[PDB]
Amino acid sequence: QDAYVADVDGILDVLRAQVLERKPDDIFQFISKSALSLQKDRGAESCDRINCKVKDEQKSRALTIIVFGASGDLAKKKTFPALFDLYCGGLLPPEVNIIGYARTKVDDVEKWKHETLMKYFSNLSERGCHAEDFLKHISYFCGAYDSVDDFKRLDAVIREKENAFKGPEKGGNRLFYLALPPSVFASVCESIHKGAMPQEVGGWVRVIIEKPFGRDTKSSAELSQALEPFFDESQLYRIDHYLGKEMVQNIITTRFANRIFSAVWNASNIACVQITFKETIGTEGRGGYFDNIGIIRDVMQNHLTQILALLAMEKPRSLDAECIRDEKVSVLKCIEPITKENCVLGQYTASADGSIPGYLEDVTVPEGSTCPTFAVMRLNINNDRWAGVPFILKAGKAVEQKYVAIRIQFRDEVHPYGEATQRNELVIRAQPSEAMYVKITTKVPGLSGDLRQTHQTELDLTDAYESLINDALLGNSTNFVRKDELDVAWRIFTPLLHQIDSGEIKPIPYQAGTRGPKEADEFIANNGFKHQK
Amino acid sequence: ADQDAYVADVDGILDVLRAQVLERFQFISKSALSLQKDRVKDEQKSRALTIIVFGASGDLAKKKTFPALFDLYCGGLLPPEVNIIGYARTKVDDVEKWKHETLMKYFSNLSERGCHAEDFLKHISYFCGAYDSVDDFKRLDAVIREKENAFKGPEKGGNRLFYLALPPSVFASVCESIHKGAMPQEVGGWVRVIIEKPFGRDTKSSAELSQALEPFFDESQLYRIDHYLGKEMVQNIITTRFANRIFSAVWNASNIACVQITFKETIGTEGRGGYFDNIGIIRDVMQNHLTQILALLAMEKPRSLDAECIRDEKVSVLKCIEPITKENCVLGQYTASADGSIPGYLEDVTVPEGSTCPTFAVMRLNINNDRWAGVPFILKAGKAVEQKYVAIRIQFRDEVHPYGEATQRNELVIRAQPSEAMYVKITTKVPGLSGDLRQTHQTELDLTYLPDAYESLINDALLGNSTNFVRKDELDVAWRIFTPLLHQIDSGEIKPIPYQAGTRGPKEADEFIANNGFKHQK
Ligand SMILES: O=P(O)(O)OC[C@H]1O[C@@H](O)[C@H](O)[C@@H](O)[C@@H]1O
Repeated sequence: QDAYVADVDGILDVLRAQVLERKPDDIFQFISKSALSLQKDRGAESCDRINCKVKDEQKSRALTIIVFGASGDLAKKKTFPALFDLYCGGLLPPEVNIIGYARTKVDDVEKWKHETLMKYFSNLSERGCHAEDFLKHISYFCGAYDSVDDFKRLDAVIREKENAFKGPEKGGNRLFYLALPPSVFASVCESIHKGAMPQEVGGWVRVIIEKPFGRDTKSSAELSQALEPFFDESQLYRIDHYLGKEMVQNIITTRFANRIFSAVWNASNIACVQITFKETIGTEGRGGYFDNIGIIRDVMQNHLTQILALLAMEKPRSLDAECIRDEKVSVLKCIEPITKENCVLGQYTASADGSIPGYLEDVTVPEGSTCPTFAVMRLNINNDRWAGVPFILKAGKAVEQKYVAIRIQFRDEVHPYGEATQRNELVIRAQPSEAMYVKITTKVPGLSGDLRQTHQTELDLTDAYESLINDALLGNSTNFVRKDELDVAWRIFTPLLHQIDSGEIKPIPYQAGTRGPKEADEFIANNGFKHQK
Repeated sequence: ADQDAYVADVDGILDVLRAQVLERFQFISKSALSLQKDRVKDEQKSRALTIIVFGASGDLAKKKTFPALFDLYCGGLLPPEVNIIGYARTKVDDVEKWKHETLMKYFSNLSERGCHAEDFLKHISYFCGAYDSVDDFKRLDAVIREKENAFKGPEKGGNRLFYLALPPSVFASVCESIHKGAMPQEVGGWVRVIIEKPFGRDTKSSAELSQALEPFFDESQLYRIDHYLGKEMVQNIITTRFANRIFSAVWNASNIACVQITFKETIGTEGRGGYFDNIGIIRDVMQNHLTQILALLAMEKPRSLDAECIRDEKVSVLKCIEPITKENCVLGQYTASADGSIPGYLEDVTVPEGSTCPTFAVMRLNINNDRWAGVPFILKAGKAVEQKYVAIRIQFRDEVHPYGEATQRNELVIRAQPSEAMYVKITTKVPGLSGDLRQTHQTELDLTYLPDAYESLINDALLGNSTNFVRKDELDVAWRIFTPLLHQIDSGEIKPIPYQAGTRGPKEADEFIANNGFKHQK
């Protein structure tokens, strides 16, 4: 009896959240349709069948997935659970070999997999009863990241499994995951180049790189130069959290598969472009790690710029991965480096109710830090398509809501309807929930009147990490940052980053839970952005 | 009044019960138990208002005109002292009974509106006269002037709205009779005349009739009604097209590849083939309604939101059309359905033997102006087809690069009946696996969110806007598009293709549509 009340109460709060994000102006009809979407979301789940949707090419050669730092935090929370989810869906070959590689000694190996790895398997994956069947593919290798001799032994271990493959293709494909700090990558790749390359008889090698790719142009070019003598770009897969989201991948399709959007994607129709990233959480007591990164290096240099490239890129000659990336780097060469006056920075303080402590109230943050936890800036693309178009990138910690979306405003509708209408908007939201809607003006369906009584109406339309790993198995480099793409990305931000490190610009304080500095919203308004709400 | 208050309710209840019972009693018992559980601007009140419905004894007035007037009062859109006068040819010595047994019978939703029905009929009076007697219109004017002077308001006089629910052969006499006997008082008041039935059958026939009414009423007083010009989605065409930059920038020949305006009905002529045989499907709906839609689609941006500014642009684009010719038209005539439920058109006894009247017609129009040059506009209408469907389908040119056969052409659909809908068909990638991104699917982008069209038309007439009313110049330019073709049809140069009822029509129709820039992918 006591258990009944919790479920009905837990459901309505989810129902309340949905009717507040979609904002349907016919209140009654939406809740009925939205409610039926989540009824099948929790129920109707069984553990009877595992349909492997793998291509005939994937089962031809043995596959080996090596996760370096398997005892680490990133491997246990995200890397291994995603491999489990991929396996649950039947996306791994039946004879996949997974090897955990770490420095740490582990006795009672099976206890560790069940007590450490299985512990972080998610409740949403808990409807999997074949977890024991999945762990059968996992083995543990204790070695150092600097020993070519250990890699020769690892190679003997992988070769044992590779030669035991019951398929036509010989050799074996090897996907290496570096769930490690960036200071180790050059050492592991040198060691992998000398000790654990794929067999000469057949098999490719691919390396996934996770942690930040430097902190400036020089740091990244030094790091990219360390790996060039070992791996080309068809082998290096620089991963990104957002590129795997379906709505971000769909931007290429919504823009270029449709003439309606194609014809207005220029300066002659587009008036203001905004790419916003909002989080409710602060630094959560680990502000010391963030003090050396800043909000710009964290999410604006890599993720938001990755988004901005997909919006402004020219038409690729084809849908091939590197053809798409070429246009991605080419538009990133049409940008001007961000300047000091085109940037407004912020740093969050304690909340009004005191629930969220300030950034400087953290003991791990150095005293007198000018590290930004908020930044809004305008970029300029100098080409025939985007000349004069404002591109606003915004990122902020401990703000009024967690919200990640694109909001494009089209050119002001030149007076056939006057003030009765406003600017058209195209919205692409990826977080908290996927949604893509267009805001246009229609007449109010009550009476004809003067036809000046109109209303703004929206035209709605409804895991990332694991899909990206699969693209790596599938060899889809479309959603991975390229070397030239990374260096030209860095050249946009480094002059400003150097000015930030020398103290030329300092963040404006703002209480947690607000939108941020008052000057930021003014700066956005001063750069072609207007709203009527 | 301890007896009249009981009797008035008892009379109001039973008169509602009679209207509803159409089938072969026990229903009156069920309805009583259902009814047992059932528990304006200052300018509008400045002058008296008088609504005259000519031809009240006709089918159109009793079924459609007066029931719609009831809805205007239910919505609270009529002034509290409005005076409605029913004018008809036949004398009926059933003064109060006729209002309850004939007019109320066709009122809708009598299970909630039967308590304001008695207050509505109190505004209705009946005048029996001839449509040709200046003396009678003098007597009618003397009845109206008494109520006008009995108005408790600052402004004197009164406004008079005349409705001609009559065949067109009676219009010239009634407008002449109004001009000599029942014009508004010299102290104040406007006059407006609503005209419904077809305005001739060609350019000349329409021209003779338009010349007949000019010596009696100008264009600010003549409100030529059109059923669809008041439709919510058709009225919305002007807003969605110009209030939004997204649509404005693609509304030309550079982005648009084919436009289709389709009107589909499942019923045949329903044993009334004799009346339709002399009209044809082109004059019935294609010359007036579909072209009224077509005018709103191809009009340029009006200089303002003023009514005549919009109608000027409505006329200006209809003058850029070339008259439809014989090779750009496929006609059809329906035969008995495959299920036998719908008898053939020639199976009607009221239809002449060997008749070539079209029950189906698709034709292409060419608009020669900068915005639409080369854009095919297909107008299609058909009786006794696979479904009742009335919509606009604009197909844009798909840029193949860089998606090729993985994408198709974007579509804009605006449906007004049977159900309101405005959606865009685009291709997005399938939200499954990333794969090659060539795995896409065509997804439609639907629009999310008193009512009836006829009622709104009357109000716009009461408000005096005239945006949604056919203009004199607009009518002449509309006919000159269709008249050369109708003459070739009336001379037998083109003959309809037989097709069984329930199908899409003749197979040659779909070929003609396919041969003019329109593609399907299913
Ligand atoms: O005018 P019709 O074709 O007889 O049908 C009723 C129509 O009347 C209109 O005025 C209504 O808005 C529509 O709901 C409907 O399409």
